[PDB]
Amino acid sequence: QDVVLGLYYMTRDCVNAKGEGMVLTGPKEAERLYRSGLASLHARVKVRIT
Amino acid sequence: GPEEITADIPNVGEAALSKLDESGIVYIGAEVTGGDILVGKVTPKGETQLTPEEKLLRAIFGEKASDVKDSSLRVPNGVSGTVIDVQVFTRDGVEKDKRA
Amino acid sequence: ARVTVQDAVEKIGNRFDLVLVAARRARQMQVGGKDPLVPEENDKTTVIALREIEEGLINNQILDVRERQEQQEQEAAEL
Amino acid sequence: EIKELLKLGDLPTSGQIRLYDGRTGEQFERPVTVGYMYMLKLNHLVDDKM
Amino acid sequence: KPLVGTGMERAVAVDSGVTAVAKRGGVVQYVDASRIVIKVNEDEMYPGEAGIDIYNLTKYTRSNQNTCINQMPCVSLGEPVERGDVLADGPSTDLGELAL
Amino acid sequence: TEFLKPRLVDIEQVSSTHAKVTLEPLERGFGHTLGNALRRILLSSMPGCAVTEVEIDGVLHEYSTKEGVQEDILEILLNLKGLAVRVQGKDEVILTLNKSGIGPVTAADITHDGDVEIVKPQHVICHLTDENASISMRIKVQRGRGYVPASTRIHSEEDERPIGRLLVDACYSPVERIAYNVEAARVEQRTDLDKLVIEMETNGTIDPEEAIRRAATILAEQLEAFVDLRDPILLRPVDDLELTVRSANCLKAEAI
Amino acid sequence: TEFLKPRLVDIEQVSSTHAKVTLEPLERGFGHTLGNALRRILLSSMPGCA
Amino acid sequence: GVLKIVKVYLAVKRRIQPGDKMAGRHGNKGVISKINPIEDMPYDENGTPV
Amino acid sequence: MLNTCYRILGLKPTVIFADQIMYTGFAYAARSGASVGIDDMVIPEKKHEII
Repeated sequence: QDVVLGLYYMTRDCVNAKGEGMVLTGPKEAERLYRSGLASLHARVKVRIT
Repeated sequence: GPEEITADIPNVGEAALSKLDESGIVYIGAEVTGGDILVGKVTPKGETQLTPEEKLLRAIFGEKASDVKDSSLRVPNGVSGTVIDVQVFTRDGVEKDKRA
Repeated sequence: ARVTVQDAVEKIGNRFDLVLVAARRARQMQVGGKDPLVPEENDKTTVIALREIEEGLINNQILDVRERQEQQEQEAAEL
Repeated sequence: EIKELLKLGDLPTSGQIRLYDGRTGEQFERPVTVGYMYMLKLNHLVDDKM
Repeated sequence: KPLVGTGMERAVAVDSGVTAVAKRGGVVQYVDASRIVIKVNEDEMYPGEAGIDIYNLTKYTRSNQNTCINQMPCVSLGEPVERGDVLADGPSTDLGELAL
Repeated sequence: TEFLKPRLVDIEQVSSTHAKVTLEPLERGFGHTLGNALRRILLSSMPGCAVTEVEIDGVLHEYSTKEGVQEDILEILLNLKGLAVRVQGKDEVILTLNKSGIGPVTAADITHDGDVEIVKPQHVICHLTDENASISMRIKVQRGRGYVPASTRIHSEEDERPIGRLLVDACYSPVERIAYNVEAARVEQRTDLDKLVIEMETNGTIDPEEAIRRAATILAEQLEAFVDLRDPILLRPVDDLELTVRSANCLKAEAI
Repeated sequence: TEFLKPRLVDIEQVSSTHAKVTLEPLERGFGHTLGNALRRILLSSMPGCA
Repeated sequence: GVLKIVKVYLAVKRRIQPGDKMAGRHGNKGVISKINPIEDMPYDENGTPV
Repeated sequence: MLNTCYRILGLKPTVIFADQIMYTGFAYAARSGASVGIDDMVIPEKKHEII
């Protein structure tokens, strides 16, 4: 019940949050953007993944 | 034989008697912990049947076991309290102790 | 070994035969005084005898080969 | 009548204020319901159960 | 006390008999931690006796469930007390309101 | 590099318990770093004085009463927790309170020492209601930090205290409440600088400059693990050699 | 003032750019004080070229 | 047969604890899971923690 | 998601992945702040006219 709420909140989508459309060189700087407040949690970006 | 409420308890230290009074009942106001003695009481024993080895240990150091057996009321473990009251009831004709 | 015994149940084949082997090996390091083949790593005997099995050092035949061959040296020094 | 009594004490009428995290100092994303509930202590204590 | 109540806290506490309500109206004369002495008004005084009501509060006493019963006075020295007023709080009352 | 150092600029005293402290100039992101780190040290790691043991005469335990005293002893022992006492010279003083006559017993009845300063001298301790009644107590004030309950104290100290020494839980920490904000102060080139306004509500006993000076010393020294640091046979008795009994009358005669 | 200053007990180095640092024992309420005040500086104020 | 009885009254003082059951008036019971320090609890913009 | 891990990867990467889900679900449910007020229980405006 509480693990699913933090998962549903984190993997959600917002139309107008913050940092829309910026491009990221991996998942390790998607956490640098969230922790320093530069991006929102649910916000559509482009990530290079592997 | 009749059991008696005494402070003279066999095979116990002098710090275990540091909370009881001369009659063998704890002081009103004492701060007791688990295992501590509240009321010192003993029963008279029968005759003990010695083992072959324990017949030698008494015959080397010399400590005899008398007709006195410890059954004193102790604080139940896990409880740490403070004695606030003591009530002593006595049968008619039986002599009262110094705290009664 | 410690967290999971999943890697050990393929080297023996059964969940029920793993217990009857690893309790025979850990009996020897408890009361027999035999030496463990792996590093001890401050582990109990049940975790060592499970760790010995998953690195292929203990089987049901190896516990039968070494115990039968240990008697046949005692069956020589007496007679 | 509850939301008129919250205006008399200069509190938000939604009943939800903005809370900050105590360990990281960060602000929570959504406002949190804060108030005064009357709590009881029942007679099932862990000193008696263990 | 509860901040959000229901109006029925004052009728549970007085009717449980665990408080100490005043039988006759009058003026408080001497308050202790264990005794309340109220001097009765002249119009409520029957013409034979001295007209002094004295209340003795039950101090730290065991309940049935091994809890504490303790009555504390909630009036001060020299104030008027009407009939039915609350003089001593019970174990779980607060100025005559039930406070669980 | 292009860093900058802060400074203590303004200490506004609102009351005897409330204060405001401004720290400026800070760079961007350093207002919340020094703001939240100094909120956790001031709420948990500050020293202060508190009542530890109380000894009233004619009283054996805390569940008893007294003739003439309106409150129970469990209510007197919980009023002495809120006693605000600032001790200057020593680490442990023993006070004494003596009062006779009808009226409230306050903190202004304690026989004062030269270096012991009571902050709130109108703190109500007791209430005497009878004329012949007199209270007398010896209050022991210590100095520590944090919060130490009395159930630790009996389990630690095995020494026999006499019956009549009532123990109090000690909450030494003087700080009661603290909040902070990060505004922007004006600097003509560096417009991106910040300020830090730390509120501080407490009892007495602590200068609000000495609190932030001591909180920023506990923090600076906990970063020292980060910057610089990355014949046995001699004393035995004589009967352990199986000697001859003719020598047992010989060795003991010389007091060997 | 008898605070427990820790021992830098471990530097577990996985690669030439990865690390795990263990630091014990600390007073309670000082794992989040020193841990967060170092994380906010390593993310936002470390000088370097780009 | 009884010669004398001694009744001793103790007085214990129990504080709350992780495991002690607490409840409210609306049927919302529960047990305490942790006793958290003050500086880790969430606080509002005035500084008063929950 | 836990069942896809068990069928492709085994038992040992499932127990580790089921704990780290519980560490990440507990951490970001506290970063959000989720409550229930009396404004979250909404009413349709047309409730009186349907009755």
